[PDB]
Amino acid sequence: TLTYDDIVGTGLANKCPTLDDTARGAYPIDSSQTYRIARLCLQPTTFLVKEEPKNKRQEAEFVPTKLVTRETTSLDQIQGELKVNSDGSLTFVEEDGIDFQPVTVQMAGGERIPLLFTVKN
Amino acid sequence: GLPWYRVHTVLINDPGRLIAAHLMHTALVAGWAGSMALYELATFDPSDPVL
Ligand code: CLA
Ligand code: CLA
Ligand code: CLA
Ligand code: CLA
Ligand SMILES: CC1=C(/C=C/C(C)=C/C=C/C(C)=C/C=C/C=C(C)/C=C/C=C(C)/C=C/C2=C(C)CCCC2(C)C)C(C)(C)CCC1
Ligand SMILES: CCCCCCCS[C@@H]1O[C@H](CO)[C@@H](O)[C@H](O)[C@H]1O
Repeated sequence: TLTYDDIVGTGLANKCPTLDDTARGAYPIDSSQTYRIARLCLQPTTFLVKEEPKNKRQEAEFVPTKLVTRETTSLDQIQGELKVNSDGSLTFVEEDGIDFQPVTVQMAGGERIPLLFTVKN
Repeated sequence: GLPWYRVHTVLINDPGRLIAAHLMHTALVAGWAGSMALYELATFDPSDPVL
């Protein structure tokens, strides 16, 4: 249970919360209640970019890249409705939050690939 | 004086300056190799070893 001052500059602020190995339970859904996701967090650990080879024939592969914009990549504080559908499926409908990060990664050889890493809407 | 095509003969009796002239030749050749590689790296397209 840490304060800002414990965290500032460690890199921990770009990390999503985790759960212990013991958290293998079950969260009951009461078809009668209304639900929300009060916090969604997404922390990327890998960016892959599909190569664009010279002849379409040979499937192009996603290859690893180097992040050049530092620990600024996570999506967080995202919230919204968690609907219970006729068939008992749940539907998350994002309303708001820090739901995008610009990110630049670099291909082998140096080509930079900016992207708007997002789950908007 | 020495004709133009004999100027380097001043080194024949001078082991120290011969070694200096050799070192310089060696400096030029290693410098070539270095420069040649950088020019190749600045122009080489590594994106297709097939075609
Ligand atoms: C390791 C190889 C080597 C070395 C160390 C020498 C060294 C020497 N040579 Mg010999 N020679 C060689 C190979 C070599 N030669 C080869 C391959 C040939 C046939 C092409 C000759 C034909 C030759 C003749 C006919 C004579 C010599 C002479 C000499 C002496 C004076 C050179 C001088 O003052 O030139 C001064 C040269 C200049 C001021 C300008 C030369 C410019 C050249 C022609 C063009 C530009 C060259 C360019 C920078 C080359 C890059 C080199 C690389 C591609 C190989 C000196 C002892 C002379 C001698 O015996 O003196 C008593 C003499 O008359 N050489
Ligand atoms: C490996 C190359 C090399 C080395 C180690 C030597 C070493 C020596 N030379 Mg020789 N020489 C060379 C090549 C070399 N020379 C070439 C290519 C020429 C024809 C220009 C000569 C013509 C020459 C003369 C006429 C004399 C010597 C003499 C001598 C001695 C004294 C230094 C001097 O006066 O240089 C003078 C030579 C130069 C300064 C070479 C000029 C440089 C050329 C033009 C290239 C320019 C370099 C530049 C950075 C790149 C251009 C790039 C381009 C895209 C524009 C010493 C033994 C002197 C002496 O001892 O005689 C008894 C003397 O009088 N040299
Ligand atoms: C153990 C004794 C010893 C060793 C290790 C060498 C080794 C060498 N000699 Mg020889 N030489 C020797 C005895 C020795 N020599 C004696 C007793 C004589 C009579 C005086 C000669 C006369 C002689 C002449 C006239 C020449 C050589 C040259 C060379 C060099 C040719 C290759 C070169 O330039 O590669 C490329 C070089 C490298 C990759 C760098 C190597 C790292 C160096 C050695 C470290 C330098 C620091 C060290 C403290 C300086 C002293 C070095 C000296 C012992 C060679 C090479 C370094 C030639 C030369 O120097 O051309 C440039 C040359 O012209 N030698
Ligand atoms: C085994 C490999 C090898 C050998 C044996 C040599 C040997 C030689 N080099 Mg070195 N050289 C090498 C590799 C080698 N080189 C490499 C890899 C580089 C980097 C490109 C060089 C760069 C270099 C430079 C910059 C110089 C030398 C010079 C020399 C000569 C110095 C001794 C001399 O006075 O000759 C006297 C000269 C001769 C006997 C005439 C050699 C004629 C050659 C073989 C043909 C030249 C073709 C044509 C006439 C020139 C047109 C060029 C023009 C279109 C630009 C000698 C012939 C120096 C020299 O020639 O000083 C005058 C000189 O300046 N070399
Ligand atoms: C000093 C110093 C330094 C630096 C160095 C450098 C930077 C160098 C460079 C160098 C270089 C950069 C060099 C170069 C060289 C080159 C050469 C030597 C060339 C030659 C050429 C030729 C010889 C040619 C011929 C021909 C022609 C022209 C045409 C065709 C035919 C033929 C091929 C014949 C350092 C910092 C490290 C440290 C220590 C000190
Ligand atoms: C003395 C050599 C120092 C210079 C090194 C230049 C960086 S290395 C250089 O980087 C480029 C882009 O990342 C690549 O396209 C290229 O293939 C590579 O050679």
